[PDB]
Amino acid sequence: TPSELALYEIRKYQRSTDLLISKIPFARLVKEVTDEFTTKDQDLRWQSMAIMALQEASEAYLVGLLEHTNLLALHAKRITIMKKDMQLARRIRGQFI
DNA sequence: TTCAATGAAATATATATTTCTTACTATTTCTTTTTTAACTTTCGGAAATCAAATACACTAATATTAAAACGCGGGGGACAGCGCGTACGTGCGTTTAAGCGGTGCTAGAGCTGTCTACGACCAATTGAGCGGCCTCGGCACCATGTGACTTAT
Repeated sequence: TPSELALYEIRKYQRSTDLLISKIPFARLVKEVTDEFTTKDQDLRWQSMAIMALQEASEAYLVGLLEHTNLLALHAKRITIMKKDMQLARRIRGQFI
């Protein structure tokens, strides 16, 4: 049954504590974003521990948002998180908006 | 009978296992020198009393009056069951880019010496505003000297 494997990997990710997004692509993403903010005279410089810090905060925020979306999904009688549910979570928590 | 084959016991040896020993390294502790906290007066300014004296928010009493509570009904909406369907999950199969380890190198972080330069603090001048006093010019009044006129010597 798909539910058995799904719940098994839910268990392993409930007691998992590793990063889930690829390090080199994430570093490139923040790299190119902060070059986008920059003037043409220079280029910024970054450090690995800063990269881990930003990624850690990013996924803290993401896990909070996703669990709130799951709670909205339970409210809406649907086990599927959908576009309107995610919109509602973003609005209600209303950070930097 | 005499000799040969076999069995039993002691012994020598091979082997595997355990323990001692030793090398290497990481951890803990002793030692010396350096920063950073610690102890001592000092003085000024903040903070703890003491006496007013004036806003200030209940607590009383009371009518109009808007607001709130009870009751019956009805039509709207929440809820539930059945049914068609699809969109997300899965099952494999490749293949793609992530992860890790070396390679260089150059832009850039970090500590130090130095000079310049803002800036806090203090001193003194200046401007501005408000009266207050001084000073000069002006009507009301009496005082005054001279000309005109008259009289008698």
